[PDB]
Parts: sequence; structure tokens; C-alpha cells
Amino acid sequence: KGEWLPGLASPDYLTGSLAGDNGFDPLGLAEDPENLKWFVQAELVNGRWAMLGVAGMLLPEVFTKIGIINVPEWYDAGKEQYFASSSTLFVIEFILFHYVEIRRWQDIKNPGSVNQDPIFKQYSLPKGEVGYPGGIFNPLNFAPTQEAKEKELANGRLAMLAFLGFVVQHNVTGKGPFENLLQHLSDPWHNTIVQT
Amino acid sequence: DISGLTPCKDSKQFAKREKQQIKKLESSLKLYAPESAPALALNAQIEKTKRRFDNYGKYGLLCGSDGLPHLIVNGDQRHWGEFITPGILFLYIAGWIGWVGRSYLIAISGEKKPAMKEIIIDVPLASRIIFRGFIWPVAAYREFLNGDLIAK
Amino acid sequence: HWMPGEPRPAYLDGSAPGDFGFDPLGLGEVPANLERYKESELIHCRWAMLAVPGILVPEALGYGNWVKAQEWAALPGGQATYLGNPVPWGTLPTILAIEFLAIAFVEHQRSMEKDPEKKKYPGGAFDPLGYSKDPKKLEELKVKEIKNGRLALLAFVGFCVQQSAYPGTGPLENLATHLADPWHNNIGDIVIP
Amino acid sequence: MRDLKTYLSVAPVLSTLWFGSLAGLLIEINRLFPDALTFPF
Ligand SMILES: CC(/C=C/C=C(C)/C=C/[C@@]12O[C@]1(C)C[C@@H](O)CC2(C)C)=C\C=C\C=C(C)\C=C\C=C(C)\C=C\[C@@]12O[C@]1(C)C[C@@H](O)CC2(C)C
Repeated sequence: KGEWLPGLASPDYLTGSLAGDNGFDPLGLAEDPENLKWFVQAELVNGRWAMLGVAGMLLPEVFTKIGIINVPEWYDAGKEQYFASSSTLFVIEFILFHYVEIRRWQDIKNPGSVNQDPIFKQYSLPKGEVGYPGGIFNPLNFAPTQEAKEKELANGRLAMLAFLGFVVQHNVTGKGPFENLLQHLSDPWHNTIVQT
Repeated sequence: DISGLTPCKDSKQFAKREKQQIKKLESSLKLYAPESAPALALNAQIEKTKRRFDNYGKYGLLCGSDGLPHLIVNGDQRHWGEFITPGILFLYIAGWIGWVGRSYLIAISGEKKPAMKEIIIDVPLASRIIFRGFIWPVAAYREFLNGDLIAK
Repeated sequence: HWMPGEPRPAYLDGSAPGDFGFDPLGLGEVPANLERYKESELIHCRWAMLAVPGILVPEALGYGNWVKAQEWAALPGGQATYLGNPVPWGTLPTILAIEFLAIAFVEHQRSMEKDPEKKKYPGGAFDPLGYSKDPKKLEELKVKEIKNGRLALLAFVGFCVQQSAYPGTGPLENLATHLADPWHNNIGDIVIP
Repeated sequence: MRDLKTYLSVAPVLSTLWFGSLAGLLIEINRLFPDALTFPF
């Protein structure tokens, strides 16, 4: 579709049949079709996780302007005491995520092989694409048209860049992502990466 | 105290070495007028020596009985900056260089006279290939999985 | 299948009892090697399905855990005990001699067999109640035996490993410790100190 | 000149330029951060 850089030609292997195809591959990673098949799923999962991560790192700090709750910052949330030890929670998380991610992985190898429930055999996911399971994962039956997929990919890429910015700013400034915005909005020409 | 060693900051022999070096540097300065350039150079040398000794004291090195720092390479987390991190950086750089060389060699293998492209380098193609080695681990690992790394 | 969506090895057709295609390393490729492995698996399962009752029952009667029963033999002059009653012949060189002779005879007797089927399910006199009379029931029984044996082997591995993390403790003691405070007395602390 | 550009791509001249730039970079790096025995970061 669109060109990431006018005046340059698109790669041959990027034919525009994929969602969010702007012909961006200067370093040629996806020349091998198997690499492309793996990297599509990698991008999807990374974007979907980063969107939730950013949403959870930003909004629980926006409370200061509205003053509903009192929650520690995203980099101090770990040290707080909880009803269970950190090791127990980590063990349970590992136990569940092992099964979940092994179930997801088998679809990439042999599509359509894990669409059936293992305990209640009368239940099965409708046939779909590799990275878009559907079924009970889509309770509202929204149509997965190409426009919605492109919107999803754009939001995922933006959120990934936002998470990288959130990580890098804290190492330098030492404050929260929202506090960095208000300081910039106070004196825009004096509060940038160039401190002076 | 690994292997019976002692921290540099508590070592008396380390301080004695510093004092001897500084005293040796100071005896040469008495031969020159304070305003002269050699006096300025000797002052800079003395300041640099003091700074080097202070920095070695700060980083948590270990000294022996001779007052000289020793390196621990067994993998202990308290000394990862001595061997592990520079090793990983060197491995990354060497893999970059090797991958770029292999890519350039493969690129010109299909030409009519591949030998002439080795004594007279094709600058634009190499420049285009130079940037690609920045992600060499991913490309090498995926090539290994696909079986294209080893010649048949 | 041990993992749905995974191809099976060609030599694991799904007709053997307790066959689910589990062979990631391909150790059963050689037909002569795979035939031996079934006998060894059955022997291991049958030996481990007797140990599990023999580890929990003495501990459930307050006679001490399964590693305390072996402490006395390291001492000079230690004498064996059974149900709290010392046995007259419980000296170390009397026990070692009678164990080697009794076992070396039966295992060598099993070794000399040359019919592959009788090395796994010998039948005959060792089946006094005649449960093998029905070939239809027999297949279900073999599946049940194989499914229980692997569980017993896993239980014995748990027995062995739990001892290392909690020296001097019995499995029932570990269960009692876990039951009181489940959310802090578990595996997590051992893995992450 | 095409021939002049060809002579600049020969192996010895290119190697000399590359190694000169490399040595300059290393000298400046060791000038800014002298006496590095450990990676402290
Ligand atoms: C998933 C993700 C982050 C997820 C974060 C999560 C969940 C965070 C959770 C937490 O916060 C909460 C919620 C609770 C907080 O208290 C605590 C934690 C737990 C911390 C990031 C991905 C992040 C991914 C990123 C940044 C990727 C960047 C990649 C780029 C730029 C690639 C560029 C190229 O790829 C192309 C386009 C083509 C190549 O040819 C050319 C190049 C140039 C090479």
C-alpha cells in the first residue's frame, strides 16, 4: 500500500496481501517466507501485550489529576506486600502460562490442530486464520475486516514505541511518565531532553 | 574474600604504590619553573595518577599481597564487569564483522568474474550490506533453523 | 496422543498397551531395543508400585520415615527392628548374604527365558485367580496396569526429590506442613530463595 | 572521474582509510575515558 519512504521501491516479498503492509524492510529480515510467517505472529503478540502494558502503566498514574485512588508508581508496584508471596504468584503464573502458550504454539506449526476442547469434546473454535482465533475469543462477533486489522497493528506499533519511551525516560529523568508530560507542558522550550 | 584476596580500598600496599608513583613524579617537577609548560604537564600527570587510583578504589577490585588488582572470571555476579560484559560486547562485534563478510561474499558469488570484486571492492553494495549486520544474531539463528547456514 | 497436533513416530502405531507416541528422543527406533524397553518399563513399574505402599504405611503408623529405617546399619553393631520388635537375625552381614542369594536366583531364572511375551506377562502359576481368562478384559487390565505404574514412578521421584529439599522429613510430614499454610509453604520458596 | 573512483576502491587504499579512521576513533575513545580495567555500568 503506502510507501514508508517516497522515492524508494518496495521489496518483492512484500506484495501487500498482509495487513499493515507499507513496504518497510530496509534490513531484509523477512526475505524467507518462513521468517515472514514467524515474524507476523511475533509482531501480533508483541503489540497486543505492549498495548495492555502501556494502558496499565499510564492510567493508574493519571489518577493524580482526578484524585480517585492512591496507587504507587509502576516501578514501585512490585515491592508492595500482597496476600501471597512473590514466589507463589510467579509459580502459578508459570504453571498457567506454560499450558496457554504451548496450546497457542501448536497452531503455528499445524493450523487447525488445536481447535477442539480437550475435556468437553462437543466444543470447538470455528475455523479461522493463524493469528486470529475467533470463536469464544470474539464474543461480540465483530467482523474482522482488513480495516480493523490495520487499526490493530497501527495501535500495537504505537504502543510498543510508547513503552520503549516509558522505559527510557524513567532511567534518565527518574520520574513517572505522566509527570514528564506536565513538566514539558509547563515550560516547553526549556524542559526537553536537552536539559539546558 | 575470594581466594584470600582483599579489597583495593583497604589495601596498604596499594596506597604505598600510589605514594611511590606520586613521589617519583614530584621529584621531576622540582627541576622546572612552575610557570613552564613541562610543569603543567607534570601536574596533569599527577592529577591523572590520583584519579586512576581513586577510580580503581571505587570499582570494588581485589588486590593481592603485592597491592596489584586481580581479575575474577569464575562467573560471580559481584565481578561481572571484569569479564562477562566486555566478553558479550566483543562477541557481538565479532559476529557483526563475520556476518557482514559472509553476506558480501555470498552476494558476489553469482557474478561472471567474482574474483575481480574482491581486489576492487564494490563500494555501494558493501555500504548497503554494512548496516544489515546490526541484527546479525536474529538472522544467523533463523538461517540455522532453516538449514541455509551450512553448505550441502 | 501425549501432545495433540504433533506427528507420531512410525514405530508407535497405537496398538501397544499404554501407547501414546511419547518418544521425542527416538530411543525406540531399533526394533530389538524397543522390545527390551517394554520389559524394563514393566519391571520398574511393578517394583515401584510396591515401594509406595511400603513407604507411607510405616510412616502412617509412627514407626519413622523411610530414611530413618536405614540409619542403624551405618553404626557398629546396629540391629534391625520390625514393628518396634528387634529381630534376632538383623545383623548386617546376615541380611546382606540372605538378600543376594535369594534375589540372584529369581532374577537369573527370569534372565534365561527366551520367549519375548513371557518376559512381560508370564502367566501360568503367577496368576492363581485366573484374571487372564478373557482376552477382552485383559487388554483393559493391561492399560490399567501401565497407567498406574507410571504414576507410581512419578510418586517415587517426588518422594526422592522432596527429601533433598527437606532433609530428615517424611512425605506425610511434608503434606502436613503444606496443608497448614498452603500459600507460603510450597515449592516456590525452594526455587527462589 | 570513473577511473579515479575505481582506484579509490582498490584493496590497499580502502584498507588504509578504514584503519586510519578506526585508529582515530580508538585513540579518541581512550583519550576521553582513560585507564579502563572494568566495565562499571
Ligand atoms: C510487549 C512489550 C511490553 C509489555 C509490557 C508489559 C506488559 C508491562 C507490564 C507492567 O507494567 C505493568 C502492566 C505492571 C507494571 O506495574 C509492571 C509491569 C509488569 C512492568 C513491549 C514490546 C516492545 C517492542 C518494541 C519496541 C520493538 C521495536 C522494534 C522495532 C523498532 C523494529 C524496527 C525494525 O523492525 C523493523 C520495522 C524492520 C527492520 O527491518 C527494521 C527494523 C528497523 C530493524
